[PDB]
Amino acid sequence: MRWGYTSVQGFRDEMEDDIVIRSDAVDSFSYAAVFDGHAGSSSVKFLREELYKECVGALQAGSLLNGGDFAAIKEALIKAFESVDRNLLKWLEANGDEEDESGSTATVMIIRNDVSFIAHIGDSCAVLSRSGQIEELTDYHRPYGSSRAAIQEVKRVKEAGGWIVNGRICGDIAVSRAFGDIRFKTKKNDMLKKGVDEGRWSEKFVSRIEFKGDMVVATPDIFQVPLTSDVEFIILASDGLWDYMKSSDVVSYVRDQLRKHGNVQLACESLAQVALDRRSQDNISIIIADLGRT
Amino acid sequence: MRWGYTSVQGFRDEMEDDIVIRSDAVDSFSYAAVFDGHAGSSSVKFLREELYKECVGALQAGSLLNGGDFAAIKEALIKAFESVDRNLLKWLEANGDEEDESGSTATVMIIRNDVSFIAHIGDSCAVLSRSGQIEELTDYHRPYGSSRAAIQEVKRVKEAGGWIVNGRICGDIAVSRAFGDIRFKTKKNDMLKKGVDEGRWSEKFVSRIEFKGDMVVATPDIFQVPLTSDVEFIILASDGLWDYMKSSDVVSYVRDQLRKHGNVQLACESLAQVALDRRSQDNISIIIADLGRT
Ligand SMILES: [Mn+2]
Ligand SMILES: [Mn+2]
Ligand SMILES: [Mn+2]
Ligand SMILES: [Mn+2]
Repeated sequence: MRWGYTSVQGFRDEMEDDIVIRSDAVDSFSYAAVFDGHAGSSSVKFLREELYKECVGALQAGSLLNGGDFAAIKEALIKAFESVDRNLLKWLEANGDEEDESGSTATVMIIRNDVSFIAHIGDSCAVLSRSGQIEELTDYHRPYGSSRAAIQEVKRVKEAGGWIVNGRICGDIAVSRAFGDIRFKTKKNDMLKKGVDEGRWSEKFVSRIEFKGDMVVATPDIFQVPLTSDVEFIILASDGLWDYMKSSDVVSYVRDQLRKHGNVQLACESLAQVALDRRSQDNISIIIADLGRT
Repeated sequence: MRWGYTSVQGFRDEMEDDIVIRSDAVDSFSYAAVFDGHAGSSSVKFLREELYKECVGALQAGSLLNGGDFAAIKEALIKAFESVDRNLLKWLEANGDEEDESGSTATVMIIRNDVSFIAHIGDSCAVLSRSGQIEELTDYHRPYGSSRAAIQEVKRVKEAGGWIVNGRICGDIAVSRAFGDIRFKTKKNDMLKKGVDEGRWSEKFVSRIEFKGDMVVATPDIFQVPLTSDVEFIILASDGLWDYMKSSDVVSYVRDQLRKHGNVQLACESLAQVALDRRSQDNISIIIADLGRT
């Protein structure tokens, strides 16, 4: 397979997306990741190296990619995400500037040759084309909406003692899973107190709050995707694409580009420009795995 | 570019070679290494991630992040090797210890876009083909031979107070640069005492020895090679290949393989078989970078 990738600032005043594509030829695997940072870049910077190291370390301990055990691979990937977040929060606490209020979502794909695994938190999305037809692979982690996934996130956020207004946890964050975001995790009580001093809430209001767990978590959903001959390409992208283009349209567009010139990098660059043409207001990051089939 | 690799035990009763190939598509960077361990695998095991981590770190530190002059890259690679060795020596002592007399040679290729760097200690070898002709990229670090490099190694080993018998420092080690080998570095006076206790040499003989520096060092030679279109492929391999096949024959063989079927992995596998056919008695490891020219 071949990679196409692009990651551009677009119309935003800062670039907080990043992409990683790394391969181990000896162990026949690749790692691709889209990170969509928010409220600064410190979390993305941390992830850009730390997350690969931890995921690969976890998969190599016991040769998990080789022995075909999904449950074991899922366990390892979740543990890796959670470990990285714990270390990120420590880093944020020790290098804090507070607010360093940064965080990042993450959509990761590991491929080893016939199978791929997706590990996902947040609001980027991964999809594939199977015999011309789109299949969406990930679910958004949003504290609103009508999907089963949405209902479950709202349930979790509320059980943690959080509240939601206008689709935002504590009227603040509109994604319910992410790396970083320490004020919704280990520093949530300080958050409340800061809110009182700032005039967001009343002392009376915050005195009534009881937290039982983190409102935002870094625990990923893991998906197994066998790379059967009918799987033509896979796209990982940030919401700078998906918020501005229907996913079926994205897949059809990439299909057409590849038919036109067979060049996945060119296809990827063209797609990003189409997002901008459709007035995308966000950073845009896109990774396409062209599997050289159809 | 495409990678071919093979790493086989051959007729040895243990496998002490290893290979690493890691690529980063977004930064157009890759790292490839051949390690030939001796007297155990502990040094190779350490180097497998530790040398990579240190080299990648170094080449992204400070200004190097934007390229850098050759002198600065050379200094960074040398310091990285030397740092890794210091940490390896500490390690060998703190873990599992004695007699851990392990060590390892290392030949590393880093590709940063259109330029390659070779960083080398020991007696693996790297070569390239330019328009069908061989160019050797590395010198053997052996305390024997007639080459200029050989003369230099012998001179350094003697200045440090070492002596050489039958191609071997203190009748023991047959390479003059390597990772690990603590008994030729920080524990050399203890080596002498040990030799006395074990009957290897007299107390009188050792009393006259005065060490001024390490006999074996981890300081690499660094070479820069522009990756122009006439550079067809680059081969890194352990001496299990080179001791049994002329280097010009290796290059011709690989050229003929690629011309015939265009498959670098098959070329690599076939080459290793030729080494076995030529009565190689050692572990054999080979990495071929096929740069994809006509
Ligand atoms: Mn963002
Ligand atoms: Mn975004
Ligand atoms: Mn060996
Ligand atoms: Mn050898």
